[PDB]
Amino acid sequence: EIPELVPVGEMPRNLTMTCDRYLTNKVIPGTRVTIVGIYSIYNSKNGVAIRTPYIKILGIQSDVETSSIWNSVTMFTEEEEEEFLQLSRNPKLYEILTNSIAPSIFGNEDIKKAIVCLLMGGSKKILPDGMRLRGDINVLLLGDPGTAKSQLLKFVEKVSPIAVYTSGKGSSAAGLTASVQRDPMTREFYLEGGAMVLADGGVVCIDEFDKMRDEDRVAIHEAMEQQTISIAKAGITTVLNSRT
Amino acid sequence: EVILLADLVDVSKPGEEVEVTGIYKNNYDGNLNAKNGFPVFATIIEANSIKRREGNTANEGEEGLDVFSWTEEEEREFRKISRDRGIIDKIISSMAPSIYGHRDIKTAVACSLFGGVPKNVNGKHSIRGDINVLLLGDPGTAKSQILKYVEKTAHRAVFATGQGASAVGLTASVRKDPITKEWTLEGGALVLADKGVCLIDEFDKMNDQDRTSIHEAMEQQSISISKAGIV
Amino acid sequence: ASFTCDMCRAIVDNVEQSFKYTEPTFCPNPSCENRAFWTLNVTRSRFLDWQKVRIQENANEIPTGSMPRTLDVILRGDSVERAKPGDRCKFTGVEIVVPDVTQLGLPGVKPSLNSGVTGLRSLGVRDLTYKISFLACHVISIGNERDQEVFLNSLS
Amino acid sequence: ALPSIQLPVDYNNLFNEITDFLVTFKQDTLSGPKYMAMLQKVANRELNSVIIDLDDILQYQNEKFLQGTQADDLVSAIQQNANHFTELFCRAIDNNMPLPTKEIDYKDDVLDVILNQRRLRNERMLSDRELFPPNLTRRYFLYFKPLSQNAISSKPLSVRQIKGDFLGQLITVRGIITRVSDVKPAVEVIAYTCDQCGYEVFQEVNSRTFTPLSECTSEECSQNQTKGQLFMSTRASKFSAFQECKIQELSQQVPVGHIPRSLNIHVNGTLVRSLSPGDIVDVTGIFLPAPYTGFKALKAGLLTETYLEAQFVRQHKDVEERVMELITSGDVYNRLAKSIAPEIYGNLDVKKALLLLLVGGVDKRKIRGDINVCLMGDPGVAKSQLLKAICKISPRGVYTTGKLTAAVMKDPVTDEMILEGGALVLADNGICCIDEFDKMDESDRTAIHEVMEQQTISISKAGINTTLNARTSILAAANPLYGRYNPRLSPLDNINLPAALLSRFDILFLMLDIPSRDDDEKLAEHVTYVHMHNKQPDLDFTPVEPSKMREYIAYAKTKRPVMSEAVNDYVVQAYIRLRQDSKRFSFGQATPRTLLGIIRLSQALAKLRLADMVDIDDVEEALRLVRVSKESLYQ
Amino acid sequence: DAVFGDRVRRFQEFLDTFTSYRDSVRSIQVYNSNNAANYNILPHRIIISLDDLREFDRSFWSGILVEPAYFIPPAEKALTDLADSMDDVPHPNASAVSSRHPWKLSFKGSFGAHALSPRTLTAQHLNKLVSVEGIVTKTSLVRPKLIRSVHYAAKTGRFHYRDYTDATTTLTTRIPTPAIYPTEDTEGNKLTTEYGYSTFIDHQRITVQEMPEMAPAGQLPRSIDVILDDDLVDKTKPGDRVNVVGVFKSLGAGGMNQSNSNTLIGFKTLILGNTVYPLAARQMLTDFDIRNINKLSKKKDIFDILSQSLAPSIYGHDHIKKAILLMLMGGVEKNLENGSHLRGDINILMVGDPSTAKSQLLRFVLNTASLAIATTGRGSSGVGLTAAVTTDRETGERRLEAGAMVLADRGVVCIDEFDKMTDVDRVAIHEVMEQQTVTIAKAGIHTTLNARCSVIAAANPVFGQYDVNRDPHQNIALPDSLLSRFDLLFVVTDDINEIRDRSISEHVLRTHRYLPPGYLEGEPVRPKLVTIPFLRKYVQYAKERVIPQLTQEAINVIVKNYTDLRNDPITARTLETLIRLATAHAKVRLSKTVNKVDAKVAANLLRFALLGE
Ligand SMILES: Nc1ncnc2c1ncn2[C@@H]1O[C@H](COP(=O)(O)OP(=O)(O)O)[C@@H](O)[C@H]1O
Ligand SMILES: Nc1ncnc2c1ncn2[C@@H]1O[C@H](COP(=O)(O)OP(=O)(O)O)[C@@H](O)[C@H]1O
Ligand SMILES: Nc1ncnc2c1ncn2[C@@H]1O[C@H](COP(=O)(O)OP(=O)(O)O)[C@@H](O)[C@H]1O
Ligand SMILES: Nc1ncnc2c1ncn2[C@@H]1O[C@H](COP(=O)(O)OP(=O)(O)O)[C@@H](O)[C@H]1O
Ligand SMILES: [Zn+2]
Ligand SMILES: [Zn+2]
Repeated sequence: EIPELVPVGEMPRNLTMTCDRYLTNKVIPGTRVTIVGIYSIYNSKNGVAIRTPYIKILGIQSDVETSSIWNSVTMFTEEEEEEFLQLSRNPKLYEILTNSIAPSIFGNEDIKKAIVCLLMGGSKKILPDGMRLRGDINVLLLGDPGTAKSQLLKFVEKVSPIAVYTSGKGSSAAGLTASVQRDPMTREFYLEGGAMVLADGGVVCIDEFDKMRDEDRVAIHEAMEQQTISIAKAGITTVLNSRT
Repeated sequence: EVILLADLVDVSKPGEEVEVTGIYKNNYDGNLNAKNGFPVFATIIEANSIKRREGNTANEGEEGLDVFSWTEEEEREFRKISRDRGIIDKIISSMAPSIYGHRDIKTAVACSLFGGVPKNVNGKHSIRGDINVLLLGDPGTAKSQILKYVEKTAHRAVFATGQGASAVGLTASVRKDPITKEWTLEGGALVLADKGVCLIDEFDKMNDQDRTSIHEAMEQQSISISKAGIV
Repeated sequence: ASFTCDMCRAIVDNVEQSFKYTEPTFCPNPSCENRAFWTLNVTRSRFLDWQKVRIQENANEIPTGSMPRTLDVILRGDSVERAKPGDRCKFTGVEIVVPDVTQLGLPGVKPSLNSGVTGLRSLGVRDLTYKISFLACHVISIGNERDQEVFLNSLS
Repeated sequence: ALPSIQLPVDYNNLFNEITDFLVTFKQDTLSGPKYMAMLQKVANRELNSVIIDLDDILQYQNEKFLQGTQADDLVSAIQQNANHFTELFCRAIDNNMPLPTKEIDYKDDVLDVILNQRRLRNERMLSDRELFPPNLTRRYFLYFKPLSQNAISSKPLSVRQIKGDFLGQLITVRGIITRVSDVKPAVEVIAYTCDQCGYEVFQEVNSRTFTPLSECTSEECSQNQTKGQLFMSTRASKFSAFQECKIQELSQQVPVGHIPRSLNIHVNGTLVRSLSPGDIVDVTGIFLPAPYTGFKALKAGLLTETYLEAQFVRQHKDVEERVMELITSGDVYNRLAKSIAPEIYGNLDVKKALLLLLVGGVDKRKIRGDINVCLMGDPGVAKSQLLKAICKISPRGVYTTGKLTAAVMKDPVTDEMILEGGALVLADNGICCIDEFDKMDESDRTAIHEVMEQQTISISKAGINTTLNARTSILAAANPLYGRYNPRLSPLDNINLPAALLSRFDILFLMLDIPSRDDDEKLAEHVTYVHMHNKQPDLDFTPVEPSKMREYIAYAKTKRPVMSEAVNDYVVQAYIRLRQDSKRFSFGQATPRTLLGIIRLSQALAKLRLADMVDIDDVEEALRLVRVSKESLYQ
Repeated sequence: DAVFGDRVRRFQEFLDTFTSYRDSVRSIQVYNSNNAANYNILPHRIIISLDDLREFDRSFWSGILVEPAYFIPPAEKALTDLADSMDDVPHPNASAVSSRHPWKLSFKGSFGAHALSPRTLTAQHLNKLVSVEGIVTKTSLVRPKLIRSVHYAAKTGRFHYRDYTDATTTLTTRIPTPAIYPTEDTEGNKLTTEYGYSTFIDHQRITVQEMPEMAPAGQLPRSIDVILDDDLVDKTKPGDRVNVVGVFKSLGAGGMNQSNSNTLIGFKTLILGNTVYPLAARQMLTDFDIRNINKLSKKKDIFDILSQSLAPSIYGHDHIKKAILLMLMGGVEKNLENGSHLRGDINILMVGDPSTAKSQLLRFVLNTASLAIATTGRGSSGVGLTAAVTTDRETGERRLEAGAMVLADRGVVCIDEFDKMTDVDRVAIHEVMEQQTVTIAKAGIHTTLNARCSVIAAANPVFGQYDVNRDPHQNIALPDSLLSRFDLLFVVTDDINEIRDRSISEHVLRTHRYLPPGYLEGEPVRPKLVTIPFLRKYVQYAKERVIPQLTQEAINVIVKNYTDLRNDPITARTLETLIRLATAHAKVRLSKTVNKVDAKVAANLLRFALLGE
């Protein structure tokens, strides 16, 4: 459920849902979505008269999420594309994007320019010898308290289409990168993605980076630079891509 | 095991201390007779009501399910006493009546107990509304009795002290369930004070990792967790 | 235990359950021919308190290099909650033997390593195992009121 | 439902060929039919194992070809389907069973009395005024031996090369047996007795499971239709010594990037208990599938396991005249030192200590007779090569790493934990070579004291407390925490070993990687001289003889010499001299335990010279070796 | 059936039109007859091209690529009839007569939309022939499966056979047989099973996971389970970049039973694998490639050409790339008579400053090797590197799965951030570097596993930046015992310069200005130097073809250089290290002898690695 609408003193409740036919493979994990559907009941194999509820999805809508699983595909409408071309033809769109980032934060103009450069990002390049070079920039705001750095982190998490917000104290090595968990029914290990897998192709934001543990900071080096997480644990070895 | 039906669902919370007034029934199950060897019946409490056990409740004068609830005549008396000039000084002087002096302490506790207003600007900016108060003082100045009074007084109040409060005893933690071995979240001390007061005793002697793990709750009013595949 | 017939609502009461939950077989109404499907009467039936405490021998009588042998002791009636764990204590009462309840065909339980006795009709082809337990009738343990009137009443 | 096909193999003609081969064949190439003599020995209860050789069958059909007639290719029919041919050969033997020629001892056989009473039953019931299964009367266990040097059974195969097309065929595998279970009885004929009619019935077992009979199916019991209850009797039942073991693929046979597979070998009859764990063996056996029964067979469906019913098992693995030849060769100490581990150069005294580790000391009725030696040296001076080599000369020894210990592990064939022996268990009456003695666990740091002191492995796990046998001499290899050796560093501080361990322990040897130009050359052309030609180089000395040491050291263990009293007085004087030196940097002093170690070295050289007395010059050379250890403590 | 017979004669007409398949079947039969009966067995499979069948009958081609359950068994029957009519053998065996595997079909050619991936395998492609590409994972154990049982009756003296059908074995759906042997015949009285004449096929389950480079943003790679037919069993090891062509099929009740009234579970989907392609790890070598290789081997600076041919985007580290070249073509291994295992695999540890492109060289030797497995300091476990014991799904039996360090056998391991292993992983890594075999003694399992693999690793110093104070202890945070097993300890310093810094700057701006061919300008991506496939062919040719041997004119130079380097962190192992360089340079020259030019280059490279030159 939405964290803005959780009840007082409780936990967000996970609810299992189903999609059929062309509604499948439309959402990436981590998006915020509005869903219309019927609230039906199905019997589960796991007291008295307990039949677990679910929602059969009839409709998916999300402005933050685009193009389902990413295929570098142009699904923007034609008049919106012409409006976007008009914005790209604006002689002072740089100041517009600077003022769009943090309108309620005074100063920090160079930080806002670096934030806009982070949101647009560089270009990923491929060489014939397999040399992969980075197409993203990583920005660290080091400074005194009261400079509204975490508010900039929250606004970056709001503006970016794919974004996650994490802690330094609330983090872990298997939490930011992908983790190795166990399926209950099959008793087989499987890799479940972490915070840098949910932010693939987008922005990860870290708060209190000075305080995250020394074993916890250094699982991120290949995920910042090589744009991949190479995991060889529990009989599973793989190189997942994390373009964060 | 206690059954919650109709309105009683989602009233209780994990870690919340309650007084359940309910019908004590028994039913036959085969597993207890299987593993015990005697004709033994399981016991099931069907709850008729849940009362939150807020505070010490050593006073037996508050007769009701919710002590912080009110009637219409109580609201009329609130509107009567709110229009009295000098109600601020009455609240400050009445805050912790067993402690003499310390007007700055009682004023700061009144400000922290009532709190400000959290603000949302255009769906884009968030402003913290609660007030955090530190009491630095010499021993024998009744700093902890004020904390116990806020425990009695606040609608929701959580206590922690010393080395006994861990970094994940506060904030929130994650744990592996014995059923299906899945990673599930567990609410910490700050989760149980979502619209209330968290109170720390002997703040300096607590470990730095345990002292200052509460920056995101005390600044962003939020707990961001990324561990064990849980964000 | 008291049960009601589901056909003609006849009442059979004072059914005694030794070690498994049992239902009456023959309906006492001669017009009715019911054999199964009897409903329990929770209110009419009479219940007793039960407690199973697990004991082991004291460290004084443990010989060299042996794990302590264990014994289950049943407390019923007034003797429940009399013995707290970890105390040197003496139980006087009855040594009993308990059967495998799952091997007797309990309703709603699947039949469940040492070979025991068999050849019973309730067992069918299954075998029955036995465990040594105790049915204690009296317990002793060998290991406030801050008012004047109650203290002088309690005084000799 | 069950359609029928035709195959070009006649079982009646092949049975006639077998029953003519049993009475016709005789082996005169070695210098009456020999198989008839073997069946006569079966009838005289001399032997219980009948081994049919396929080379004999091939020579018999070759002799038939020499006579001009042609056989029906009997050995190919054995190799295609040996399971039916086992019972066919058993029936051919039972058709040609010779009469006994000695005392029968009729009181021991209960089945003879039972069948006598059943023949009395049959003559009485049919007076009118098969009776038994053939596996009940069989006292012989039939085995097959493959052809060799004459063809699929002749060719040895790996475990991975055994495929699904090899089921039903006599195959041969090469492998190491990992786990051998205990010898368990498996039934073949169950006898049931009727309490009412007084008759019996026999039920044959050819599966992993069987169901018992509840009511008797006798004619007399069913004519009056009394419902007599059958009672199982283990006295008249037919049994066999069954053992299941697991064979593993050899690592040379495993392809690159694969995990070796395991196969089940079931042995029955007189071939039981010959299989040993950790033994590389050749097993020729009938490759049969193992089907389930009931719900497992219904759920797994066509997907079926397999096993191997072993038929033949082959092990892969004057002396005094050679001992006298080694005596007349001269310089047995230097030859046996430089012959051991020919890839290294020099370092003669520590190499003699490595020899005397294998020699060992005498015991007393108790004081341990084991010698223990350590290499307390710099890295890169070939520690692990010496450990592996000294494992390879002396048998009953294993290379181990301290990264070690014995522990019973779970997930066995049974649900309970099996007492799987560790490195210290399998090295008993032998040598254990522990590498990285600095880098080792705290539990092992507890365990080494009980290994040296009381020579047992005391493990208490899952309510089971046991003391396994480890009568083991210890080699240790310990590099220091810093690679370089300096006089500013104390020896005990550099090695970081506890003082109680070295107090128990006898002899440390410290060799250092000191750069000397001529010494580095004499090592360098040797190290690259093993790289010039194939395998071992020329030794420019008396050459190595790797087979020769293992019997000479066994004889050295066999003598156990006893020394005289004046030599003991000289030993007392030398011990007083070393305590006076202990009054005189390495702190390590002479102890009474070092005096016992000096004694152990003394009868070790008494064992090597095959001598009855310990010589005086032998004692002073042993104390010279103690002075060499002191020089090692200095450098 | 009538339509079954019609497709049988249609495929017979197709096999009559193209006589190459008849020639291949005849070649397989005569090879089996020559290598089996007379003084390594070609199985029953043919390479069917979809393209060659497409110009014959487009209806049959669409039937194969759309509804293959009704089209592949008729082609099987037609091919079996052609193989029976072509075979003319006298006096056959009874097991040969009773047990004949039908000639299975293996498919090649273009597939169009049916050539797919395990993620995009969806429900519209069920009961269709598809080609998938991905990583082999979780190979089940090889276990036999009965498809025909032959029994003998002695009272009648007749052999009765019964055919056994499974959902995975047959493309068509038959009534399942409960796999119970017939105890007795209806007229033949008692029946005895005759193993050896019964027909068994090897059964194996693999798991094709999606290739992780083709994963989209925010999603984990998916996987499928592929059944392997008995010809294709053990063709695949885990970590193989396989291309499997097979029928994507669904089986089972799948929750449609009356017990599962409202369970929302789906059907179990598999692929019945018709054929398996390696997709060329050991590339085939045409004679033109051999002519190019032996032409360039005669050049005096072939070492330099093949060194700067490795990673032209990386500036500097020329001796490091020379060591990388000698690492890919590692030296000869010698196994002595007494059993000492002398390592011929050179291993390299590169320690130094950030952004000295050590991890980029790790990525390059990941891409350009025949078999390469990467690992990271905080993304590895010691059990996860060697082997882990787990149950198997189709067996209900415990077995090993190899970790990272064993699956890279006869290959390279690309360790990044080696300075920050957990000590548990350090124990396992040091065990492989000192032993090359791992011993697993747990879960009732006593096994040894071979790992004859090379290691290239990258590391930072214990400080943030590398010190020029030449302190031995602050080079690496790992112990010196693990430093000793590494043959070449290269150290790199990012010393701050002006001219060389401008050269590196202009080189990386030339690197960024590259545009990949055939792509539009400004769009998102979707002195002789030899090409990298030609370099891989050179490495493969040197690896399998030539085995060099060692000769005295390198040896006097080697012992002189060792005495010079040691007598004026040095180890006796360095001698073996020179051999691990020297014959490796012989593998550059392709000669079977080692000369002075190998030893001088070896001494220069080791002096660069230790002293810095
Ligand atoms: N320029 C600014 N404009 C508006 N609010 C600000 C500004 N600077 C600081 N603040 C306020 O002060 C607080 C600063 O918190 P912040 O510095 O983000 O925490 P941290 O020190 O963890 O980064 C914020 O809650 C913000 O509301
Ligand atoms: N007006 C007051 N000022 C100071 N101390 C008081 C007052 N009234 C009561 N106390 C005493 O203070 C004690 C509690 O002090 P406490 O808060 O535990 O000390 P600390 O501040 O060192 O934690 C009580 O026992 C009470 O008797
Ligand atoms: N004759 C020899 N003298 C000295 N060293 C040798 C000789 N032959 C081989 N070596 C080297 O000794 C090394 C063995 O190393 P080892 O002593 O096990 O290291 P550590 O002492 O760190 O365990 C081998 O790598 C080999 O290169
Ligand atoms: N020609 C070059 N010279 C120096 N550095 C380069 C060159 N080309 C690329 N690089 C840089 O090397 C970096 C990779 O090294 P790095 O990731 O620091 O290795 P590690 O992860 O082992 O520390 C890349 O960020 C790239 O920008
Ligand atoms: Zn009734
Ligand atoms: Zn009878």
